Amino acid sequence: MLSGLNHLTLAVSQLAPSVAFYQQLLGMTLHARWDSGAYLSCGDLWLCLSLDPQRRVTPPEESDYTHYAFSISEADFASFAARLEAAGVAVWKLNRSEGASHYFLDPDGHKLELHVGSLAQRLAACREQPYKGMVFF
Amino acid sequence: MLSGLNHLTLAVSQLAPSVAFYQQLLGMTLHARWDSGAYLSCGDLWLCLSLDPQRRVTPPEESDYTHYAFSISEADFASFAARLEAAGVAVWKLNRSEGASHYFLDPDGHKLELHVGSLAQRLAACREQPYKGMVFF
Ligand SMILES: CCNC(=O)CSc1nnc(C(C)C)o1
Ligand SMILES: [Mn+2]
Ligand SMILES: [Mn+2]
Repeated sequence: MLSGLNHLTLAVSQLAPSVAFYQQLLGMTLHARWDSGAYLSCGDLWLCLSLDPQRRVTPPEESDYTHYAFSISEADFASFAARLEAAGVAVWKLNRSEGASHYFLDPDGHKLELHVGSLAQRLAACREQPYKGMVFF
Repeated sequence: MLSGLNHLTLAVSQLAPSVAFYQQLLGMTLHARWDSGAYLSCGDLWLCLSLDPQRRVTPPEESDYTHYAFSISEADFASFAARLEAAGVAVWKLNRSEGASHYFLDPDGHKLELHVGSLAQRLAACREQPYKGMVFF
């Protein structure tokens, strides 16, 4: 039986700028780094950054919709998003199709998101404003 | 302040086989489905499958090391790996690290892993046998 996400591993092209992005800019906790990677946590999430010569800096129009959303409180959401904007962090999406979200890119173009709300809250919102053809189980 | 992973969204080329893989083969709970996606849970993980015509069925040699690991107990690991093997699910890597790991591909080539063990367990092993250049914080 699978019980959740054990870890998220992101391939990165340049380790130090990626560590700085996740630790300094996003505020995650850095636990260890080595010549080819780093381990961070964000709450319960174990994030691994893995130096990969295959990773390319990818513009958002070249990648699919696969993305990683991080939880933030309603009280903190807007000022965190505005700080990322003021820091020049690139974006990839503007239309809020899944609630209160801010869509931004990491240095390699990994698609990230700040989101306010749980799955239960999103299901409740969708009952009122459902996506086309939506069925609830 | 970011408090954890809010959700993981995977772009999928065909919704029905992806729902079958995550719900039926991998045992995740299907909460909702609409014409262009689905919401599932796996423990605390909120997973979204998003139908995306830009998703390519991608051979593992053509994607980088970015991957998504799910937690499973040691006791359940071998029978779950055998289930994936019976279903013909391809493996993209052999395990050479601490903690059991099974590295397998989803229908679109998303790189997945079953892993036994926490960040704390990994850090303890690393303290005893540090990787090249390893620093702790
Ligand atoms: C399947 C259950 N997992 C999730 O809903 C992850 S997002 C999530 N979980 N708690 C929260 C807070 C905003 C209350 O947000
Ligand atoms: Mn999202
Ligand atoms: Mn892994």
